[PDB]
Formats: sequence, C-alpha cells, structure tokens
Amino acid sequence: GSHSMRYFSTSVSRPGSGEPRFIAVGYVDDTQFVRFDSDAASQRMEPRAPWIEQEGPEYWDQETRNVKAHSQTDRENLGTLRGYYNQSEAGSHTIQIMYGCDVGSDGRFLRGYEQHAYDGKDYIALNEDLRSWTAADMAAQITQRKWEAARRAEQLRAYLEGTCVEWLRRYLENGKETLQRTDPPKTHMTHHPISDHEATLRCWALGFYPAEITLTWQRDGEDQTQDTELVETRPAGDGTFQKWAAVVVPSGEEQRYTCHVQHEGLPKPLTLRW
Amino acid sequence: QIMYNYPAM
Amino acid sequence: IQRTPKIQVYSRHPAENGKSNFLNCYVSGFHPSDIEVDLLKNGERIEKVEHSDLSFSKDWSFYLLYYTEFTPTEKDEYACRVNHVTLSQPKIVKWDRDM
Repeated sequence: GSHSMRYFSTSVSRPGSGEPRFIAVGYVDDTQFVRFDSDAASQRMEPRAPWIEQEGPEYWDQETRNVKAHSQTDRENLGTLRGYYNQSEAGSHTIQIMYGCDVGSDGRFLRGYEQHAYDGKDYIALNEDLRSWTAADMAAQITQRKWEAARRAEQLRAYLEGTCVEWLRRYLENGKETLQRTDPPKTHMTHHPISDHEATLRCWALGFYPAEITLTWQRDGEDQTQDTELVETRPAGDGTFQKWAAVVVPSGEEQRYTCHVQHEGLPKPLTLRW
Repeated sequence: QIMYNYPAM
Repeated sequence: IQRTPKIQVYSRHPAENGKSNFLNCYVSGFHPSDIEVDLLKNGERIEKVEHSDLSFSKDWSFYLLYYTEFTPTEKDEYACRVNHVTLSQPKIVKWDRDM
C-alpha cells in the first residue's frame, strides 16, 4: 500500500493587458484535495476533499500565501522563457509543473519528483537521484545552470523527502476512512451483434478505486490484442473510476474470449465471458 | 503542503 | 504543438429510465488548455453543468470532467459538445448507454 502526493500547476499567459491564468491542484493518490484558481473570487487555496477542511486558519493562510507567490513567479517565468525563445508578446504560452513524493506502506520516503514543461513539451526535470537535472534544450540549460549555482536540488530534495512525506502521512491519517480504502471493480459483459458474421463483446469495470486497473482479453488461453479497443480509465464523478475493453469476434464464437480484470482490491483477478 | 517558493527560470 | 481532445460521454451509474443519475463528459489529451465543453439534451445545452479543476497527464496534455445530474428517459437524447482550437467544427458525441 504505497501512496503518492502530487501538486500540479498550469500558468497560461493572456496577451494584452491581462495577467496569466494560474490553476493549481493537489492530489493524494487519485483523490483531489485542494485547488487554487487565480481567476476565482476567493483568491484563496480551497478545499476539495472533506478530510482537509479540519486544518486550521494557519494551514490555509500559508497555502494561500505560497500559492499566490508561486503564481507570481510563474508570471515572471513566462516572460523569461519568452525571451529565451525569442517569442513575441502576441501569443499565449503555458508553463506546467508537477511535483511530489511517493511513500511506502510504512510511510517512509520512496521517490520524489519535480518536472517542468513549456508549451506542452518537456523543459527541465529533477532526476530520480534528486541531485541532478535533465534539460531538454539550451534554453533549459540556462535555467539548469541557475539552479546549479543556487544549490536548488538540495533545497528541493529537503522538501520532497521531508515536508512532502510528512504531510502526505498526515493527510493519509486524517482521510484514512476513504484514502486507505480499495473499492474493487464491479464487472459485467455486454454483447452486440454486428452482422451475420461479427459481434462485439464489451467487458466493463465500474466503481473501482484507486484508478490503476488492467483489462485484458484472452482467446482460447493466450492474450488477444488484434481487433480490441481499450478506453482510457475515466472518473465516475463520485470518487471511483470506470473502464471498458472491447473485442470484435466471429458471431457465435464468444465462448473463446475471456476478459481478465486485475485490480488491487481483488483477492485474485476476475475472469468473465458473455 | 505545497513548497515554499517556485524557482526563477 | 496542439493536441486534439479525446471525448467520452457516459453516465455515473448504469442508466435506468426514470432513475436519477449523473451525465459525464470526460475530455482529455488536449493542448492548449482553453476549451468549451457542454452537455446537450435533445440538442440544447444543459444549463447547470459543473466541471473539475484543470489538471494534466504525464504527457502534459490536459483533462477535465464535465457533469450534471440527469434522469434518463426513453425519449431524451444526450450528447457532449466540445470546441477547441484544433477542431474545424465542434465535435458532438452522442451518449450511448453501453459506451
């Protein structure tokens, strides 16, 4: 039962008089728990899970203060990167950041992350060793050298191994009723004749948490991938997730085709047929 | 809890 | 580089005529972030539609969930309409209770 905390932010410039739109969200595993939207009236970090509302005004005052500073730094960085790339003021550009940490079931640090993108492409990221950087191009190596001179990796590593882990532990305890649950998928099969020779089988997984799941088809005992379709795992809207997998088969030969469902909430994988 | 500051690029 | 949205329209629970439910449009894989997403009832935009906070995937593309409470019926047709800079015209995906 390893766990993760991730923070995401997106800053989008708005050419003309306007300031950028900054949106930040935080997640514990697959459960969002905070948001900030610079366009919103509150100008505060806001709760998005019940188990974070118990934090006191001191928690919210600091989160609000720091997320506003983050938005202002990204506003400045949009100008810096525009300069590196010799880009005009006329276009909208986007800076994205993801960061956070993983812990094991004993609540101890496993892995840390900090990745940056510009206009939807890699820009610079912290390496797995939390001591070195990967820059995508020469602009990003200007940034890299600034961060090397500032010893940023050490300072960021202290956050990822320290603060990030300890607060993830706190959230996991305060939300244990829901975050340390596994909801197994409920599975069923549907069947749609196409023609005198073909039929569609669709294998459903509903109501599961966390989102990680594997659906696979087997024909007479070996994995079947030709003539299959797998949709992206999608939110149900109530905290659980959904997925389906389909295969086109000769009509009347559906008994050959077994759907296999793997999920951490299942003692053993489920198999099902029409 | 979020990090204290974002870095200048 | 621009990335065109992927669209899934579906209900929260298996649909039962006359029983309350939620109608979802999940749109993912897109860049840049500005997008228009609506839920349609018999071709008309549904007014009380909420959506999730902007977030993104490992490949940096964005995703959003748009949702509304609804009670499916025999005669009502639902769809999700998406507009984005990558689209020459809005993309309309009809709700199919088995997709």
